[PDB]
Amino acid sequence: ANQFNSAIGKIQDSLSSTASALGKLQDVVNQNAQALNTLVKQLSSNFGAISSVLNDILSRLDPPEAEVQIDRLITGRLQSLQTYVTQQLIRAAEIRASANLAATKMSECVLGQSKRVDFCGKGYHLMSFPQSAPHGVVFLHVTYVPAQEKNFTTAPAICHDGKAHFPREGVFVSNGTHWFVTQRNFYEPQIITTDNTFVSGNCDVVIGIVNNTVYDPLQPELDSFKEELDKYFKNHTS
Amino acid sequence: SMTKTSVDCTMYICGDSTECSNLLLQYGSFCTQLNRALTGIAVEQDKNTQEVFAQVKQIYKTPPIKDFGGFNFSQILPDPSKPSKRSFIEDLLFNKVTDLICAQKFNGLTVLPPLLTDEMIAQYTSALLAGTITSGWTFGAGAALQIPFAMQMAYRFNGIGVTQNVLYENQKLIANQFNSAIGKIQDSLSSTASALGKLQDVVNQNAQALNTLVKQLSSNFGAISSVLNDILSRLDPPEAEVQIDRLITGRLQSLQTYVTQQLIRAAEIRASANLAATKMSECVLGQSKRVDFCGKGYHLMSFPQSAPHGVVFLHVTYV
Amino acid sequence: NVFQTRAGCLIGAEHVNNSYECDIPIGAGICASYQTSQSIIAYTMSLGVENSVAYSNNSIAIPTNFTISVTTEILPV
Repeated sequence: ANQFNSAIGKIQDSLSSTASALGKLQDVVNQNAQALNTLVKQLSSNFGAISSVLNDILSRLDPPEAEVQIDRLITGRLQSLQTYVTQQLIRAAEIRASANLAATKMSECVLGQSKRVDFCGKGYHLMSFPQSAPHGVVFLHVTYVPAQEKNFTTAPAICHDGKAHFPREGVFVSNGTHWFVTQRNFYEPQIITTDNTFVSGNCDVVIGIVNNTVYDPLQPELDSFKEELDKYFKNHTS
Repeated sequence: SMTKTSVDCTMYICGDSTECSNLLLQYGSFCTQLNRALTGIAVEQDKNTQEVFAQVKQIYKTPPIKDFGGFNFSQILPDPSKPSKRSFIEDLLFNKVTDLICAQKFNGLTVLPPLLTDEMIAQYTSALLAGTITSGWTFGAGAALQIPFAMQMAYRFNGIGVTQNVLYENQKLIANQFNSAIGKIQDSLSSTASALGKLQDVVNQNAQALNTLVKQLSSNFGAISSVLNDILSRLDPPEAEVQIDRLITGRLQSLQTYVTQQLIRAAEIRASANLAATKMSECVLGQSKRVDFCGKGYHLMSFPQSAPHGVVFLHVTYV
Repeated sequence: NVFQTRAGCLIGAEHVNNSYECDIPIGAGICASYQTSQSIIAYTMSLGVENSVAYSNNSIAIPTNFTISVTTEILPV
């Protein structure tokens, strides 16, 4: 509760203090702004003609000489407009590619649970929060990252009765005395039992196997009740 | 990544001409749109290396005492004895990929050097190799956690549905199968040099584009002569402005054609860079269960390798 | 303040042998940053903090603590 609530509070401090984190969206507006500004500025160029005003060309030069000068601006402004359309078609492939990438993150990170590595962001993905943004979308990704670790002594297998024992879930750890079974993502010390391990192969086929005593949870329960069976039939013979 | 190129409108169209420079000002800002387009390409080509080659911010190294369980990584690991850091596999990767640059710089075509040099690319690769061998999948999703390499393949088998008991019994068999498979890489790259043609086509398309861009200057484009000194020193000033205008209109369309062609190729190189960057996290850093993504079979671990203007992926799968 | 490199002659910047995290890139591995009486310095880019993880047969690291991190990603639509 203190980890999540404090992390959301840092988002308001990051967006207010740093205004360049949204620059990904500002580049889209600035790109279209420079495209519209340049497209208009091409109207004031003469394009190798006498003047850039077609009203002055018709009102001055003769009709035979006007059609040549007016055609210079029509051809020039046509190529200038094709350049704008060509840039818009190229920028369209960029904005649609990011839209398809964002559409995939909406389904996998937000709607469901995505097991992909670093697709929903660094760390093990947990839950994603979509947010509204101008001409875009903002993703809030909650992830699970480990903090502190401690060096442990492990073993590939535990040798007890002569048959190799392998962990069902987790790995073996030791503090230098007792061997425990813990998960890889979190440390949860547990006594080695027949329910947490399975018997496969023998002790001779494992490289680095160590000897230990595997605690059978059924052993003391049956033996204590077996003593009740021995003492009961003891009265049968007495 | 692709070769960074920069072309100036003044020196390409008409050089050493004052009268032609004033004729260029009549067509407006076209230089600005053509220069910022080629400049934007060189910036995006450097961003592809930061999203692919650069992954973890920490540098990982290999331990001096190496017991891998029978595997020999000397092929994928770099050689410290060389003056530049590279591995035995990267030796064939760089040598099989092919002055032309100096001749193109004489006509006004500037080739910008990349921001990320070749020595730093191999260090990013060596950092990802040393981490995967030691930390396994831990350093990508968080802090680096030391794990025995024999325990790493045990989890990679349990992820694809194989009980880890197969690893301990077949450890001697897997050691021979893996070392023989890595040995086939050096034999395949040395004997067959066409497997890298995917990267050679990128250089060939750039060489054909830069050379054709220069060869358009020798054409007269319907004018008297392609040489500026021929028209200016012969025809009258009013007659010369008409012939030079034919040279400007033709050389401008050839320049806009090259810029438009490079912007299209810039979208193709970013599509392959995003596909490669996706394989960096899922196949290399972590373990992806996707089918026919990290390669045929059940994916186990991926070893990245440095290559000129690209990257080589070595995938280990269970078949 | 005269320094030459593969990116060409660079004037107005001081050369530093140390490697830090810069801001304004240059090229060919050489970068630029504003650092300390402060001026512009040029030096080879740093590749990050070197972290050497120990490796052994019986050694393993199991995390005893965890944290919840929240990241923000802005994708244009």
